[PDB]
Amino acid sequence: MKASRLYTLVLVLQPQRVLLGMKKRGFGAGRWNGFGGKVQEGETIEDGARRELQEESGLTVDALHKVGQIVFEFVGEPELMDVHVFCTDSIQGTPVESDEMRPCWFQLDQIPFKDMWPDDSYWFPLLLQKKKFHGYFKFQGQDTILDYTLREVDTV
Ligand SMILES: Nc1[nH]c(=O)nc2c1ncn2[C@H]1C[C@H](O)[C@@H](COP(=O)(O)O)O1
Ligand SMILES: [Mn+2]
Ligand SMILES: [Mn+2]
Ligand SMILES: [Mn+2]
Repeated sequence: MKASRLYTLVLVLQPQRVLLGMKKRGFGAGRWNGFGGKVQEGETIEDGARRELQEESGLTVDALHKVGQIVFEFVGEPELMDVHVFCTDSIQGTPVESDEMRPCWFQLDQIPFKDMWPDDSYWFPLLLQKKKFHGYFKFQGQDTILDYTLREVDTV
């Protein structure tokens, strides 16, 4: 049994495009990803997701909907990353570059999978189909999956 730390991941998914951020520094730098980060003490997971979306993309939203949960394990790290995944189609304002992220829209036939975390190739398609999911991925380093599980669920 391991301990796990809570993180959020937020996808702004519209009918024909999705907003991703190019991670400019830190964990997973150089990859397009959803917006998010560690949940802080006192806030709900959803509100932590809203906070990180605002900080990293400039977008304020009143609500997010939970679409999945993914646990990440890295060789040599005893702590698991428990990532709660949220979506919304409804945004106010324009995305703004932050120190952490450069936001960019992608058409839904141009999802940049080769420049995203490898796990996204497995669970992102479920997100696009408006399905809910639970996943687990064990990584050697940043590039290599050694074991994983992915399951569609009716309730996250
Ligand atoms: N394997 C992975 N696939 C993915 O799509 N996002 C990941 C990830 N591993 C971590 N993340 C996300 C979760 C958080 O939004 C963020 C890690 O927290 P910060 O580096 O503090 O933003 O990266
Ligand atoms: Mn952050
Ligand atoms: Mn943070
Ligand atoms: Mn972050």
